Amino acid sequence: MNAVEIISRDIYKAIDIQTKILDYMTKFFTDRGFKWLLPIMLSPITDPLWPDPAGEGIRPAEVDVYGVRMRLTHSMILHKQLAIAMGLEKIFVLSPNIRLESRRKDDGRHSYEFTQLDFEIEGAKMKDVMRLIEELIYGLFRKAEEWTGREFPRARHFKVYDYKDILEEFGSDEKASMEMEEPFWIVNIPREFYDREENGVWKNYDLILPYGYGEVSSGGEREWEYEKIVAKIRAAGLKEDSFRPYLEIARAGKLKPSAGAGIGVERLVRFIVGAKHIAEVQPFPRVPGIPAVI
Amino acid sequence: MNAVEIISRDIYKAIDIQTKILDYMTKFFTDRGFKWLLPIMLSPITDPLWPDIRPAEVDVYGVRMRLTHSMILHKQLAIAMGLEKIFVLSPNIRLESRRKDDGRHSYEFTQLDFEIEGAKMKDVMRLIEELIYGLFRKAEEWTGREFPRARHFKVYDYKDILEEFGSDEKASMEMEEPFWIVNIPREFYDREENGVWKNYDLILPYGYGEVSSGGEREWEYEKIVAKIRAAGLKEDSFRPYLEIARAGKLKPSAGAGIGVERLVRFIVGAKHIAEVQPFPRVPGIPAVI
Ligand SMILES: Nc1ncnc2c1ncn2[C@@H]1O[C@H](COP(=O)(O)OP(=O)(O)OP(=O)(O)O)[C@@H](O)[C@H]1O
Ligand SMILES: Nc1ncnc2c1ncn2[C@@H]1O[C@H](COP(=O)(O)OP(=O)(O)OP(=O)(O)O)[C@@H](O)[C@H]1O
Ligand SMILES: N[C@@H](CC(=O)O)C(=O)O
Ligand SMILES: [Mg+2]
Ligand SMILES: [Mg+2]
Ligand SMILES: [Mg+2]
Ligand SMILES: [Mg+2]
Ligand SMILES: [Mg+2]
Ligand SMILES: [Mg+2]
Repeated sequence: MNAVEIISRDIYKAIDIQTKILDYMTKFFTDRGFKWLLPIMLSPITDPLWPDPAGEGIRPAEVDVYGVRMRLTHSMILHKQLAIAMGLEKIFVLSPNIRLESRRKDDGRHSYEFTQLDFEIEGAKMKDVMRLIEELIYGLFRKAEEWTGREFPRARHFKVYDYKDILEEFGSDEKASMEMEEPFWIVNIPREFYDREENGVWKNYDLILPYGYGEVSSGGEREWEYEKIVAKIRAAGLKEDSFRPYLEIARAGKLKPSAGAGIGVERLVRFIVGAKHIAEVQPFPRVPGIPAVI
Repeated sequence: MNAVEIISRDIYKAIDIQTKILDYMTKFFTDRGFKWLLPIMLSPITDPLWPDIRPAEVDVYGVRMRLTHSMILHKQLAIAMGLEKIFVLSPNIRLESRRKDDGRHSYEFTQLDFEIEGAKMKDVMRLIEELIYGLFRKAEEWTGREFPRARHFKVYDYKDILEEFGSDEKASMEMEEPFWIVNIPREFYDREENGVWKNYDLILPYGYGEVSSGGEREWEYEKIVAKIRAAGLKEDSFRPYLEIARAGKLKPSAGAGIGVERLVRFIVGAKHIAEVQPFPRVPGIPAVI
């Protein structure tokens, strides 16, 4: 769209919903003793987002800072681990991400700029995090019924499926979402080096919304051991050079076991207001493959 | 500081205070009916920060985008969309020189940025005073220490600061209460009427310096483009914004941005802003992490 067209849309309802969602979610975490961090947008290191069945293997945008190449944040996952290393115990951030995805990813769920509420908990296990997310989501959906006067899935806990089993039964998480009428978990997905893997099993989880809305949250237990981390990076064809300061911290033995997740704020707003395309809930759309005018 | 030294610092108390500050400030705006917007980091347009350095840039699908200097122009566009009252916790990227490493500058930071349709300068100042007074009282509970009391702050004209103290920084070092500086000639978006600028900076005492800037805004296309031309800026670096102004869609408003890290610094009483950041971003020193 062009500038004047963009500012001509009526998105007041979506923004009012977003405000209520942000109020609810931030209070959820501060009420439970989480510390609230500010984001970083530029770093020598960022989330590789690869390997990942959910991706095409994009490289992060980058810019020079005092002559040094910095990467724009793909996600703050490595920084969350470092925050745990600093003894903050339980942390969250409203983190903007920049992911220059292709036109193939303009499916109504993707934006090339977006924010996730990203959180991490020292010593947590996958079951603990999934239980916390269920509590947050159940509580939010009850609130959403008051806000909108419409009904939302009533489930207090969600069914759990192995990634491999999803592939076999539905073919893809896409079709699975299409068939379900309640949120559900997909677990054990081989992906990035930082998700914990133990004897062929991945200790990770994606929360999928029903009715074709697709993934809304993703997380895992983490790796913390240097030699294990380096082997995974190498096996994936990635370069140790891209993670140098982080691997220095790992080699020193300063990473601690932890688990966490990120929740897409815009994807959640979209679900609650029932928008067909995520661009409808953004004052300034960032459609994959289409450079925005404003 | 290498990577290991950076993460070996003690920062728990500062983050603890920051959490309480963020909880207080976001609740302050939601309580008063403000909409909570999410930030943008890449756009063809951004705050020039001049008259008062060039924006970092990156190509996005073949188009040159600017990293956010500030969301000022986007705030005005949200007013134009009819959102009425808005705020955002907005990260900024400002690649300042090594000279700006003065203890209150970082090349990445967040401001709580807000805007209100139809508001006048004294409306926004009163609102900021209410916020700060309330925060200072809560901080006495959190920290067991005493903070500035003033319910309302002294107002200095910009010229009177220059003549009596030389700069806002020297003024800061000699006050014990927050104070306002008004009528400062700067960027094209602040409203200027009869040689008077309808704008304001909130300055902290004890040498901590500026914590907020804001103003009523220009909304008329002709008035806007004159100030841009006069300043020596390129109209074509603001095209889609000027399209909207020319279309007659900009509305009168006022607002301000408040430096979150600068506030945390004041309340914990840290000598350098880097002490309250988990990952320091010191001007002229590319971060190691
Ligand atoms: N391009 C995007 N646009 C909007 N929201 C997103 C986008 N990418 C991720 N998110 C949201 O934030 C979370 C990000 O974590 P993560 O990087 O692991 O997601 P993802 O694997 O890349 O998602 P997807 O495969 O659907 O593109 C997601 O669960 C989702 O809710
Ligand atoms: N480099 C920075 N580091 C940390 N906080 C900043 C920085 N620049 C601005 N801020 C904070 O956010 C606000 C941003 O608005 P503004 O553009 O008007 O600041 P500024 O005029 O450029 O600040 P200053 O004169 O100290 O350099 C400031 O009032 C301040 O609190
Ligand atoms: N946030 C300021 C602008 C800035 O200082 O970046 C304002 O609202 O005027
Ligand atoms: Mg995914
Ligand atoms: Mg993806
Ligand atoms: Mg994911
Ligand atoms: Mg400045
Ligand atoms: Mg200033
Ligand atoms: Mg200023």
